[PDB]
Amino acid sequence: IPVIEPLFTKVTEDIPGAEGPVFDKNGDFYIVAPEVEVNGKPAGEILRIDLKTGKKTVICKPEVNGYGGIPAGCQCDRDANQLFVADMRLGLLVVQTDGTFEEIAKKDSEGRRMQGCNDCAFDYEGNLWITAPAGEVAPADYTRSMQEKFGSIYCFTTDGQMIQVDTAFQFPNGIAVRHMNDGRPYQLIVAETPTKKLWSYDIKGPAKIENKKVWGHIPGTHEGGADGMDFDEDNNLLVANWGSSHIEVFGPDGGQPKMRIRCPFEKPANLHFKPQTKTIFVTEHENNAVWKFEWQRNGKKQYCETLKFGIF
Ligand SMILES: [Ca+2]
Ligand SMILES: [Ca+2]
Repeated sequence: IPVIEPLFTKVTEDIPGAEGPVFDKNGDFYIVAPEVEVNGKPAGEILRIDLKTGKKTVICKPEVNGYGGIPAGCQCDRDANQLFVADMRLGLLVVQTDGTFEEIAKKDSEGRRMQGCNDCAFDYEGNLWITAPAGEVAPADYTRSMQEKFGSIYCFTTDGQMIQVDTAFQFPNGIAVRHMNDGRPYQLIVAETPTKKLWSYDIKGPAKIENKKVWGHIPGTHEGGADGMDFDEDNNLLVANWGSSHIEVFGPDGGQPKMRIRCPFEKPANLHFKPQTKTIFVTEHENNAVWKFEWQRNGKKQYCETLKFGIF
């Protein structure tokens, strides 16, 4: 498998468990610090990063009734400049740029207790696909599916329903949606970290997924595996292989990576393209920092880059 070694440029440093890199509608950059804790208790943070200086600004430090959050993944909204944040302790959160936030759900559409989330991905229809590797949200005791298969997948629909679409995963992590050239969502990719697998489903409609399949295989026997992911404009899936020192590049049909990207660190966690560019921002847990490098082409437009009233 061909490996490239692009130049990685330092963006910012010292962010415990640096995760969920994301750009909002105004081009501002955000990162979440899930592993920040106070007195042994979760006290996760959501930060804005000044790309010109690397200076960090904590805009939100979510907590619900004394229970601190563990924000781990983000997606920017289209109709409003707000962030949808997967929180390992609080479920799904909607965070405004002013730092205020709201907890989306304590229970799912079936009345079942909500599970802590890790990452999410908006499809072009506005539906949010979320991975939930943690156990029940606070106030319940914190648990995570690294050893046992109790990780679930959710779809937070346009009509405000939090629907569980699948369960029994051993730490569902990264997640992405593949669209047809005309914009129709048709495939969901879900990373299952410890098992070194990438799972796929056919998206038949909002919160409707069928034909679960082992779509891709993540290299290595190291502890870790597929973490964050995103598609480039040609629908190549770039996957952060935590603990392998590489970002795997899968072709449209999956299977084995068709290319690997060597990182100057052992633990790449998550990534995100800068709108209209080939620039990919990467967070890593060896140094707990954020970097950037140039990929071969532009990223696939995120939902926040599309237009609700666009003609084409
Ligand atoms: Ca993750
Ligand atoms: Ca991303």
